[PDB]
Amino acid sequence: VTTYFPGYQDFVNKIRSTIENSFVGWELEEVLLLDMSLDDGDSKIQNQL
Amino acid sequence: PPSIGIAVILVGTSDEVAIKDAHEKDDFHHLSVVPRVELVAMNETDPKSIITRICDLMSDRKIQGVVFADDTDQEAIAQILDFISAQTLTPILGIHGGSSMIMADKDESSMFFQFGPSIEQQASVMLNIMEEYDWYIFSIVTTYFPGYQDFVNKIRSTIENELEEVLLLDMSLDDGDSKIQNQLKKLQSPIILLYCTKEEATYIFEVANSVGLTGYGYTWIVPSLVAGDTDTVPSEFPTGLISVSYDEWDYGLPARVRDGIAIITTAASDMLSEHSFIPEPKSSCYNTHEKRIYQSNMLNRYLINVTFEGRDLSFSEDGYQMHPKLVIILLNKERKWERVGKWKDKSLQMKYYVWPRMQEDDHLSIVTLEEAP
Amino acid sequence: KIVNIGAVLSTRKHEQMFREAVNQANKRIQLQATSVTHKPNAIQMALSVCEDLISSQVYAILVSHPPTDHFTPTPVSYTAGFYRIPVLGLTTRMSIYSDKSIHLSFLRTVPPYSHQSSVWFEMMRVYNWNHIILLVSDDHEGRAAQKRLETLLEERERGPKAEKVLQFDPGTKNVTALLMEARELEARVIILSASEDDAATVYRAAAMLDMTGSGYVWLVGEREISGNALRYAPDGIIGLQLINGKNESAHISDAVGVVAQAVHELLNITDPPRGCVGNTNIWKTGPLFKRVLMSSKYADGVTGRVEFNEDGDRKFAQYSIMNLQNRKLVQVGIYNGTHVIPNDRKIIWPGGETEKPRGYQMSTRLKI
Amino acid sequence: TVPQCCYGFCIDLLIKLARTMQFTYEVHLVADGKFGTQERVQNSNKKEWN
Repeated sequence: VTTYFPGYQDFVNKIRSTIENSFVGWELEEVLLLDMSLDDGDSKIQNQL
Repeated sequence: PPSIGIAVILVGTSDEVAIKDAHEKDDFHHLSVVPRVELVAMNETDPKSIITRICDLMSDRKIQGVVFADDTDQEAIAQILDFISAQTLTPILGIHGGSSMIMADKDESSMFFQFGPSIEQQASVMLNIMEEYDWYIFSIVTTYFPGYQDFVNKIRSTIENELEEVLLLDMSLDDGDSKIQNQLKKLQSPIILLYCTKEEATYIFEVANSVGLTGYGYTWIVPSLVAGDTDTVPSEFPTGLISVSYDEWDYGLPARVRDGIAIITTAASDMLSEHSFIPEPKSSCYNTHEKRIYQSNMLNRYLINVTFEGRDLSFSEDGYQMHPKLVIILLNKERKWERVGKWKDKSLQMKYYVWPRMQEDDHLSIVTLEEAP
Repeated sequence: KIVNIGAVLSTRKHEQMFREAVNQANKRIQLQATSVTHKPNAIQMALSVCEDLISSQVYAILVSHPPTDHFTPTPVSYTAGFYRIPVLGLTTRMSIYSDKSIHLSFLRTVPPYSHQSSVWFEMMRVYNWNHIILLVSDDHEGRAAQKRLETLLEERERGPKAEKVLQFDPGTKNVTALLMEARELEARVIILSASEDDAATVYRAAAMLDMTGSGYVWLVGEREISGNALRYAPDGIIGLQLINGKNESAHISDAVGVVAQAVHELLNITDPPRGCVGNTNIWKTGPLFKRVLMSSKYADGVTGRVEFNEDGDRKFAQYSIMNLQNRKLVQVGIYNGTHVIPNDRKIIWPGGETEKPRGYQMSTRLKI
Repeated sequence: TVPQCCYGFCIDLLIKLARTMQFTYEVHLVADGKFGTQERVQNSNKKEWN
C-alpha cells in the first residue's frame, strides 16, 4: 500500500521481485497504489486496504 | 343460496360498477347462501373514518365475514385493521395494495389473513429461483424490519440440507462508516437472499451504487416489501435482481378480491353443509363488551380450510396462502420490473425460455459427445 | 408548542391528578393536554381514539393500562401506530403487550414478569443451585418468558443446569406429565410460570402425587401467586412481589418524573396532525420521541430510582422477596441491582428445612 | 413393546461398569433401529438428531 510519491513504480517492482524467490512461503497479497491529487471519499482504499 | 349479511369494503381506487355487478353476483351452485355484498367506497381511508365505516356496516346489519379492499402502500394500516378484525371476531384477509401485503402477528383468535406466500413460503419461491439460475450462491443482507430473526433463521436452515454471511441492518439511522458498504461488497456471491422494505432500501441501494452492486455479476435479491408497488419504480432499485410479490401484472388485486369473495361464500360451504349454525354479529358497537357472553367465534373452524374454484384457499398458520399464486420479478432495463416468473404451489413456471443474464463475454458455449472415461 | 401526553384508567382521582401533572409539568414551558377517561370497550376506545386522541395533533400520548386483559387494554393505543405516537406502558405489567413489533412502543416502568422472575436466577446462589428445570403453562407470554430464562442460561458460557420445560395448555386434564418428569427430576429446583387458574391446577396437581414435598421447589412470582393462587396453593413456595407494582401513585408520579423528563426532551419538533382523516402518513417525530423517551431518564420517581432497559424499562428494579406461612406472604427481602437481602424470618421448605438442600440425587436404577 | 432376555458381550461390559461404580441396572432397547439421525421432518422441517 503506497502513495504517488517518487520511487513509486521503482520500489514497487523492487519489493515485488524482492522476496519473489523467497524459500519460505511468504505471501504477496496486493499492491495498493495511491494517487495524491486528492483523497477519495469513495473509501476505495478503505475497503480495499 | 340466500343472501347472508355482507358489506363489501373497497378503499382506494377499485373496480366499482362491473366488479360491483360481480360483488354479490353468483355464488357457486353448491351455496346454501349467496350473500349480498354491500358496495363501499370512500376518499379518506383513516380508521377513524374507515373503522367507523366497517363497524358502521356492523351498525347497519351483521355481515358474515370481512371482505375489505385497500389500495394504499401501508400494510401496518392493514395490521391495526386486523386488530379491528379481532374486535369484530369476523374472518378477514388482506386483499389489495397495503392490505394484501403479507405480515405476521395475528391474535390467537384473529382470523384476519392475507393472500400469498410468506417470508418463508415466498422464500420458497426464492429457492425455486435459486434453481432458476442453477447456482450455489447464497447469503443474507437485510434490514431491521419485522420478521428479521424469523425469516433469518428460516432461510438459514432452509437450504442447510453456499451460505456466505448474514448482513443484518438496524434502521435507527444509516452509518457513514460504510460498514455495510465494505462488508456487503465483501459478499461476493452473484446470488444471495436479501429481504427488506423499499423504505429501508435508502442507504442499502445508496451503498449499492457505492460499491457497484449493479455491475455485471453483481446482483441482489428483494422482498415483496422491498419490491414495493408494481406501479412505483425506485431508480436506485436495479434491474434484473431477484424479487417476488403477489402477482399484479398477471391480474389485478380485484381478481383475488372476487376470488376471496368466493371464499366469503365458501364460509357456509362446509359450515352450512353440516353446522350451518351462526349467530348474526351483534350490531351494537357496545358489542365490544357485553356481547362476550353471546357466543364464541368459531369462524376459523371451517374458515381456514378451503380449496375451491381453482385457487386454493389453503392458508398459513398466520393465514398466508398455503397454496399461493404470485410472481417473482426481476426489474428490466426500461426502469420497469421485468417478469421473472411464477411458481404455483412452488411449481416452476418461467416467464421466458432464456434468462438474459449479464468485455470478456465469458460465454464458453460448447457441446460434445460424451465418451467414458 | 406546548407538550402533551395521555393516560386512561377507571379512577378519575388520578385524572384530576393528571391535571396536576400538566399543571406541575413546568418543573423543568407549557403543556396542552386533553384528558381522556378509560373507554371500557374497544368500540368506545375507537370513539375517543378518534375524538380526543386522533384530533389531539399531540407530540405524543402515553396511556395508563388499567387492566386487571390481553392487548384489549389500550388496544386503541395498539392502533396508535397509525399515529405512531410515543407511549408509556403503565398500569399493566404484562410484557406480551410490551412486544417490540406488533405492539409498537409502550414504555414500561413496570416489571415484565419474565425479567422479573429472573430474580430467581439471582437466587441461584440463594439455593446455590447449579441445576434446575422449567415448568410453565403453554401460552404466548409463557413461551416468551421461556425465552427469557433461555437468555438467563445464554449469559453463562460449573454452571446452573436446567433440565426440561413444562408448558401446559389451559386446563390440562392431567399434569401427570409434570408428575412424570417430576419423578424424573433429581434436582429439587422447579421453575414455575402460571396464570391464575394455571397456578391453580399447579396447586391441585401439587399434592395430587404430593411431589410438592420437600425436594421440590416452585419458583414463580406474585403475578402467578395472586388471589386464588394466594388462596389454595402451597404456601411458602418460591415467590416475591414487585415493589409498588399495584401503586397508581408510583404510576402517577412515575409519569410525573419520567414523562416530564422526556416531555422536556421533546422541546424542528413536528407534532402529530389533528385530523385522523387528512393525515395519511404518521409523524416521523418518533425517531426523536421514543429515542428521547429512553435517552431521557429521570432522576427518580415514585417508581423509585429511574432507569431503563434497551426496551425502555425502568431497569433498577427492586422486587421484594417473600415466603408464605399460614397462607400469608411475608417479605423475605428485596433485590434490585446490588441487593442480596436476607430477611428476619427463615423460609422452610415443604418440610421444616429452611435452607435449600442439595437437590440432585443419584438414582441407583440406571436404564440403557 | 415386549420384555426380553438381555445378554451379550458389550452389555456385560456395562454390567461390569455398574459393577465398578455402583449403580442399579435397568435395561432398555432402541425403539427405532438407529441411534440418532439429524432429520428434517415434514412438520416444521427441523432437522434433529433422531
